[PDB]
Amino acid sequence: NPLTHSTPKNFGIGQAVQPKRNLSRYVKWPEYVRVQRQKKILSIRLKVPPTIAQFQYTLDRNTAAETFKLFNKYRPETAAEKKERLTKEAAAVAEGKSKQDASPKPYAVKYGLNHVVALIENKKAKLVLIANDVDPIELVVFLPALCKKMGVPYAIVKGKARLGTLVNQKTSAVAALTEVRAEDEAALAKLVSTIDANFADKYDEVKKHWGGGILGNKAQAKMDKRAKNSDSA
Amino acid sequence: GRVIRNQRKGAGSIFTSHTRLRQGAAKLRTLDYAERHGYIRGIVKQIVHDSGRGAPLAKVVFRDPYKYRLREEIFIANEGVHTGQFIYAGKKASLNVGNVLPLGSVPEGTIVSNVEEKPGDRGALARASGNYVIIIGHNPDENKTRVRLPSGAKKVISSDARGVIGVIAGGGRVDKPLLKAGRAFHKYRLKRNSWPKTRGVAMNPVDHPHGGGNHQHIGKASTISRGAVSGQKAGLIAARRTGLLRGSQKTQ
Amino acid sequence: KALKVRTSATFRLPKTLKLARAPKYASKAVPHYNRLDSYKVIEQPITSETAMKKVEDGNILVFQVSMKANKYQIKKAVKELYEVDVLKVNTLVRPNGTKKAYVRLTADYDALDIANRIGYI
Amino acid sequence: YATVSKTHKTVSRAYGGSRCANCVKERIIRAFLIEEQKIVKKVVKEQTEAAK
RNA sequence: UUGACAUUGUGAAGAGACAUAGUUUCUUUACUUAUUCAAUGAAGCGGAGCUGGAAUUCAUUUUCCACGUUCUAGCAUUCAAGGUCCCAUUCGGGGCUGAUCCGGGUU
RNA sequence: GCUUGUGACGGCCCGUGAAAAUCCACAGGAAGGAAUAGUUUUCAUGCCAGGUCGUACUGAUAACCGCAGCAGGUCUCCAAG
RNA sequence: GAUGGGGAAGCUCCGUUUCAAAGGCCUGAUUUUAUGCAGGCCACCAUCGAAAGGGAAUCCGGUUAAGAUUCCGGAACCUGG
Ligand SMILES: [Mg+2]
Ligand SMILES: [Mg+2]
Ligand SMILES: [Mg+2]
Ligand SMILES: [Mg+2]
Ligand SMILES: [Mg+2]
Ligand SMILES: [Mg+2]
Ligand SMILES: [Mg+2]
Ligand SMILES: [Mg+2]
Ligand SMILES: [Mg+2]
Ligand SMILES: [Mg+2]
Ligand SMILES: [Mg+2]
Ligand SMILES: [Mg+2]
Ligand SMILES: [Mg+2]
Ligand SMILES: [Mg+2]
Ligand SMILES: [Mg+2]
Ligand SMILES: [Mg+2]
Ligand SMILES: [Mg+2]
Ligand SMILES: [Mg+2]
Ligand SMILES: [Mg+2]
Ligand SMILES: [Mg+2]
Ligand SMILES: [Mg+2]
Ligand SMILES: [Mg+2]
Ligand SMILES: [Mg+2]
Ligand SMILES: [Mg+2]
Ligand SMILES: [Mg+2]
Ligand SMILES: [Mg+2]
Ligand SMILES: [Mg+2]
Ligand SMILES: [Mg+2]
Ligand SMILES: [Mg+2]
Ligand SMILES: [Mg+2]
Ligand SMILES: [Mg+2]
Ligand SMILES: [Mg+2]
Ligand SMILES: [Mg+2]
Repeated sequence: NPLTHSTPKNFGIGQAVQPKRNLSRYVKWPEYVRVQRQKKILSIRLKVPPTIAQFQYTLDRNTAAETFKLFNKYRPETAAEKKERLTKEAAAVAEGKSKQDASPKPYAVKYGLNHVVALIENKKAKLVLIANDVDPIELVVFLPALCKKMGVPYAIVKGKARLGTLVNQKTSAVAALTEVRAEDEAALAKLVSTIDANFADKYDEVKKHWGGGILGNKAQAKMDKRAKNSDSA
Repeated sequence: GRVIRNQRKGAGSIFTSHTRLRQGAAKLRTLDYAERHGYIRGIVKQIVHDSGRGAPLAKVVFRDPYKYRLREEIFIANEGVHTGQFIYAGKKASLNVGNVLPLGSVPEGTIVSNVEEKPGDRGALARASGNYVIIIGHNPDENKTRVRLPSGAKKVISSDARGVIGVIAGGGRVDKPLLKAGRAFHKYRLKRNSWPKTRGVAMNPVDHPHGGGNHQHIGKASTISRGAVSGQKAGLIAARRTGLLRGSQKTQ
Repeated sequence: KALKVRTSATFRLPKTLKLARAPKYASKAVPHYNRLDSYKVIEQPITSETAMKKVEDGNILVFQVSMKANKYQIKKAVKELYEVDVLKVNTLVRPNGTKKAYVRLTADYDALDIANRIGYI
Repeated sequence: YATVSKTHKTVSRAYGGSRCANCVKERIIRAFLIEEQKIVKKVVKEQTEAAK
């Protein structure tokens, strides 16, 4: 009120300088930004062949969380942990005269691509996890097919980084179980089943299903409006 | 023999343009938000000579919609526009001399200038003193608009291609005999190094297809094929008829 | 949550931490000594007759002086090497490629004394 | 002009050493009237909106 | 310059063979991501919605246009005044709204 | 009067006869400011400093180019009766 | 004529703001302290290229065998602090 005054302001073309708005939709990104964006786009416009696109079908957040939960109980030794174990066996074994078996049979997650592969091949794994990233996708594309043939129940999972966490590397590519303490075989059968029902069983049908072929949405609206109107008046 | 003249022009050395004095490049406003949703006002602050150009330019200044400042444009002055006049640019603008409108928004028979070939190219068609184009058609679906260019040719372009109402100023310039050699001289002095012109037929063979002989003569058909090759094409290139044009011209 | 909000459409190179050099061995082990001290600045008296006249009549010392040296360095070096105050300093380059300094002393000093106290005449 | 007192670089009217006075008589009247007729323009069409 | 092959992909109608099931090949005409051209200190795109209103209602909306500037050679800038909420009231200062939503395809 | 400078004009052009550094001004009003005393250096006066390189002479029937102290060539200012 | 670049077997050729994440000023925040962060800007994108173009400011008198708008005398003016 006082000697204060309502002025409004008219931004209606022809007058008043435009205000500051969010041009974020318009900013001229650095090329590296523009490329990786359009890579994802271009990747989706093309019709991607079935043996890719069987990926993208990531495990669901609930089951996975339940699966990381288990796998976490099986992390590989830590630097300390192993150092500690050594001095335990290195001292004790050599004197107590045990057969290099004053160490308990370790149960941990198997990893590394080449490791896990011969494992699957030798029917020793019981649950392979495969990341959905993995940029030369080839390191990994033969795995569902493989795991299928070896009757080894597997799951494609969000997170090469996250497979990396549970194994102490930045990344991982694959994480696998072969062994397990009896206190856990229970929830692993359970786990294996959800997974088996989402992947291994569905593998044959997924194999027939090409992917991609998706329009951008300026084009989508174009034919959602052209195809609404044309046929049904 | 030697490289003939019309192939030397290409490396542009002495043949580049005499640009030092020109006002700048004539162009329409950039096809921004204003000009393509509504209109936008300006003032012709000055209309002025451009060296080596027939037609005068019109300096026209506009507010920046996005910043507090003046932004000046260089227009080719249509006949009749005057300093201090308001110029209107936009789809929703009104049809008077000076204003700039998209060929879609102006009826058949509108007479416009400096028109774009594709929307936004900031002005391509009819800019020489006197010239203009006339809208002769519209095709509401796929918005084309048909025009006749100064050459007589008819083209079709986007309805959004902008033009400016009226005709370019300074017309008639070429009705005036140049009278003497120097008046050409000074003309070309402010254009390019294209003048005067030795006839090839006055040259020697090293110089030209036409050179040599004990009398001056062209020695073979002076109509040369399109498939000719550089160093060959002097004469009447790809000429499809030849000789005194008797009878009314003018496209059907 | 959601995205940033850039009001401008130009993206610019981020302002990134510029660390200053903290070496691990040194440039040259021993710094260079003063490449142009008063003894290397001011080379000899110039004692042509027509220069002595500037001393006698002009309260002016003429020295041949280092090429690498300017009016500043000449002035200071004369001050320091000779216990004198300097009014102004004029220089030129001789035609054998040597710098000559017309050094004017202030009214308190007497270049002539000062001339045959450094020992020429 | 940087070696000279500021009174050598203006007259004391508005737009002093910049615009020619007769020219500021001008922009004053224009400013006034146009701002007036602006109030005139809005009440003509404020009515039109309620009279149609 | 003209043809073939490679860059080369996606629909649709039509021709063409195992001899009238659809793997395959060309004629047409669609698609956009390759490729190509233009523009801009990648500024207002595409989709929905508000209000108005032409419209004629065959149950009620089935739609279509709009949806801040044109007597005048002025003036238009300080995240905007206003409105409203916070800091613990200092001067300063911050959100929201003013300026509708949704998609990040610069057009 | 002569030479040069300059003004206000007038002729001409399909010719209408550079740029940038730099300087000032104005529109704006962020903000900063007095009565026990504040603002003010575009008013005056006052203090210190201003580096580096060139700087002689010839410039022509002998100091430059023409094999040379060559009747040739080689840009320009001042201009008495 | 460098530069992100694009050609070229390559000596190098093209491009000069060009399909580039191109850079720097004003003061504030420090009263561990010297200068990090806090705003707001401005997006101009090298550089060389005129001793006749543009351009801050000096004059008269005297003086040398040979320098002088440069020394001496007197009287100024400009830029920066
Ligand atoms: Mg453990
Ligand atoms: Mg050119
Ligand atoms: Mg010529
Ligand atoms: Mg001819
Ligand atoms: Mg001729
Ligand atoms: Mg001849
Ligand atoms: Mg020939
Ligand atoms: Mg021939
Ligand atoms: Mg002949
Ligand atoms: Mg003849
Ligand atoms: Mg004495
Ligand atoms: Mg000197
Ligand atoms: Mg005055
Ligand atoms: Mg004021
Ligand atoms: Mg754009
Ligand atoms: Mg003269
Ligand atoms: Mg004139
Ligand atoms: Mg001024
Ligand atoms: Mg403030
Ligand atoms: Mg002063
Ligand atoms: Mg310095
Ligand atoms: Mg001399
Ligand atoms: Mg002589
Ligand atoms: Mg001679
Ligand atoms: Mg180059
Ligand atoms: Mg230079
Ligand atoms: Mg100069
Ligand atoms: Mg000069
Ligand atoms: Mg004298
Ligand atoms: Mg002497
Ligand atoms: Mg002399
Ligand atoms: Mg003096
Ligand atoms: Mg001063």
